[PDB]
Amino acid sequence: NFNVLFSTVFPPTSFGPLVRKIFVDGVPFVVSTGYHFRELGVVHNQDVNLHSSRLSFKELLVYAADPAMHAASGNLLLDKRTTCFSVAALTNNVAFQTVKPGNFNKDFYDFAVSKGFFKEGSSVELKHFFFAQDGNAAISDYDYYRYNLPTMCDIRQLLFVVEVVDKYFDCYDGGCINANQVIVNNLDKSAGFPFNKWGKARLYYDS
Amino acid sequence: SKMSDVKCTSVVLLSVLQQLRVESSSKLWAQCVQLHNDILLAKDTTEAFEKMVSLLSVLLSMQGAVDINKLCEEMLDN
Amino acid sequence: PYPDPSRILGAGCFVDDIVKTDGTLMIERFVSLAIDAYPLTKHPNQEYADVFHLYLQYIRKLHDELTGHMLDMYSVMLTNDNTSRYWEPEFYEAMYTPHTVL
Amino acid sequence: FSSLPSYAAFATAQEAYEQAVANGDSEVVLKKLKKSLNVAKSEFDRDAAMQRKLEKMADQAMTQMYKQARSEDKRAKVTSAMQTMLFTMLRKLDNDALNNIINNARDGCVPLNIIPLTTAAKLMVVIPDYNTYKNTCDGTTFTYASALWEIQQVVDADSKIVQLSEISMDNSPNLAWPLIVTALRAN
Amino acid sequence: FSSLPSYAAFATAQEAYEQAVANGDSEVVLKKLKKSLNVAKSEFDRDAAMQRKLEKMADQAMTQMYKQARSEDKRAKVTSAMQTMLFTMLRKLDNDALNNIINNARDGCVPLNIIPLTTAAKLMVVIPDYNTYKNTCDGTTFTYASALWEIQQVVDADSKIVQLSEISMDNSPNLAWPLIVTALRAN
RNA sequence: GCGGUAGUAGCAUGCUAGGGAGCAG
RNA sequence: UGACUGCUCCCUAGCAUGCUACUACCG
Repeated sequence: NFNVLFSTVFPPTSFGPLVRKIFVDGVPFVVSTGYHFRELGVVHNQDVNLHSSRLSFKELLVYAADPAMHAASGNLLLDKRTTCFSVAALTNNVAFQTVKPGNFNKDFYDFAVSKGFFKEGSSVELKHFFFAQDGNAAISDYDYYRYNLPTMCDIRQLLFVVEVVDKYFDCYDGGCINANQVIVNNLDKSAGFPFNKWGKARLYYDS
Repeated sequence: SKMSDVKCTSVVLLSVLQQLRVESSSKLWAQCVQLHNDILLAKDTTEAFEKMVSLLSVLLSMQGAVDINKLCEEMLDN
Repeated sequence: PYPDPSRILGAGCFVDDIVKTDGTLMIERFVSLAIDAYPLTKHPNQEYADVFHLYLQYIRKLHDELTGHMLDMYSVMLTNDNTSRYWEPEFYEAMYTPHTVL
Repeated sequence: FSSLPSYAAFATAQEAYEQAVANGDSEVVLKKLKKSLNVAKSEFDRDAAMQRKLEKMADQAMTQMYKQARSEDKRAKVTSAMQTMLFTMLRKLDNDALNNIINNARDGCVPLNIIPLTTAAKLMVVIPDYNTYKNTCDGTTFTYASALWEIQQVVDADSKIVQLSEISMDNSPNLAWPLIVTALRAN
Repeated sequence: FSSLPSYAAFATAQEAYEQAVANGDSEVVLKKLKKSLNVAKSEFDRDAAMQRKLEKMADQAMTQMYKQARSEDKRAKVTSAMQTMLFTMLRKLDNDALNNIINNARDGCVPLNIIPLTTAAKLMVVIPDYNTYKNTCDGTTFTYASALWEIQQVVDADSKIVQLSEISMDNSPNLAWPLIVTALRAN
């Protein structure tokens, strides 16, 4: 609660991952070995090795998901469409994505009309459609995070509300489970950022 | 019944326009999307018709595109 | 519970291609849509029940179209065994009666 | 299922046993006849259901393949289907402005930009022959899309300005004909 | 299903018993026939069932091991792809400015948000309209992030080249406005 | 004379696995 | 380019259980 209030004074470029240079078989990398939160302060990693031999599969997975290399091997970007902080551009072009309209089922509409539907003055009419969007819609929708402001709370009252909420959440049980007890449905869905160039979640849950 | 007909016709017209690679011109695509979204939200059946005329003018002012005359001789539009 | 009739009709009339505009390829869409729209028959307003009845008639029409439309050019003969259950209200009435049959 | 050897054997056994029993006889003959009959009856009864399951399964498979072929066919004619459907609905709408502009485009008089709706803004059309000019443009006013417009400029294929008084029946056929009228919407 | 170990004994016993039956001998030979054939079929039963169970078990095992091998092959190829991507993106780190700002740190750690801000070679700017344009990147060289940049290219939302001579107040409404400006670090 | 056991066929019940679709937050 | 959950319907394959039936062995 106090960190939230005190973090509004310091510059906004000193928050986020902290990176440094490590060596793998004499070649230099750039990896993240900590974080600087606005709420939790400075956090340092516990198992970091600078000099190492050729890396394994899970190390590859960890280093391919870190934004450090992607941000450090990209161009600077100054975007004036939004007021949110911008880091880098990964390519030399900006992608504009549109949304297409729907498809019309004419047979069903004719069948419904031939049975006394959609007459004037009726109490049943169509008001659900597929709406189309232009090129600059994704960024315009992302720009709605400007409504999120830093908020300080009344701590002596939150510390009691949390007890009451915990009383509400009392009839269940939980804990940690092993990797062979995890249930996943529809393993044919997308996997994330770097990973959607090589397969779905099935590839990574099988490999 | 004269309003749902024009909304369905507008949906079909926007689909036809999208099939002709219109979204490769940002200004034209933005205007078409605005018109199509405005027709579906209409409440009276005069503004919808003028917007429909404006939207159909986009398809008519493309020379190669489609054949107006063949598509009018197939027991279709007069 | 009952939904908004406009939502059901809009789901009927506006789709993504191949998923509809040819009902015979997917008749199980309208069965689910009629399951969702069953409790509209107890509403005091009259069009609300007409939605459910229209869905049932469309399902029957689609089945008849499929059977005849397949018997004509090809010579495969179809049967109507335990298929008429989908255009009678007793299959849908059992989904809102307590006795969890699945 | 009367086209299998099992049916023939079962039928012959049934007839023989029935005739022997109706004639009247002892116990051992009945026991032997039923012992030789029941095996054939089971032989018939197994295939009587196996054939039905095979036939219905084959019918379902042919149904599924027809559906797949039809979907693959349907998803390959969408442009023509959509254009035909759109013009059918445009017929059914039956509006005067839409009919006017569709006939005008069908005869050759198409616009060059989006038709404006305000009391201002410019509209440009192409008039390829004298008959279209006679029908639409009379005087200094322009009738298009069930509206009224005021001519302010005429440009030819050579981009030279042509005054309104110049255009006439016999005075026209010495000109670059694809004219371009630019007008504004009358109040 | 026809050359099982017990098949020879079963068939030979059946043939001998039925030959004895066709010989028209007494009832004792018939009782012996019945007992021997009953026990022969009983012993053939499990020999015909266990083998069929075992074959299906073996087939399931083969299928599972094949799919395991395929999964291993896919894992190997995805590992190769990830390694290639990492080593390819390594080769653009500009290892002199990065080293110059790393050594200035008191322990080797620096925020990630200031690496592109002080070591990048190219800058990309997206401009909504002309009023914003004339306040950010007016002219041919501008200053941002305490550095000097010089323009190299300007494109529009359709990715077509645009020259700075036509980015004016009068000509503004004739461009796909989400313009993208590319510059290089000066000196 | 009754029961037990071993295969075979039809029918019903609940789970697991695969595929297609619908709704809700 | 396609997120996380929950519920429901349809089709096929396997497993377990139960009902009936047909032969055979044993007492």
